[PDB]
Amino acid sequence: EACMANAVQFLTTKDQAYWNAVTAQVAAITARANLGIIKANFVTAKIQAL
Amino acid sequence: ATKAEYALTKLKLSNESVTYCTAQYNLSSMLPQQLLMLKNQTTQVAEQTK
Repeated sequence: EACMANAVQFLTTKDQAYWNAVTAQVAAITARANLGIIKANFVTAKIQAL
Repeated sequence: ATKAEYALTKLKLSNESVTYCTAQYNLSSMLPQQLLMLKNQTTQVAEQTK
């Protein structure tokens, strides 16, 4: 019964953990791309003050 | 584009400055001279009436 109980728990969540990691990886790449926009906007803020 | 627009606003001060000097000259010189012109015309109308 112990093996059967864990088999259902493992199988259901086996794929959920993988795709959560994939989503985090994509967000990290997207955040890095948005970092360049922040640097560009930093110069824009300085110009707007003038 | 913001930097270019900043230069345009900065350069616009020159037009406002010369406009103030132009208006000041008109009040100090042109307007009093026109008043003398109108007074002489007023006298001429009476003479033509005579």
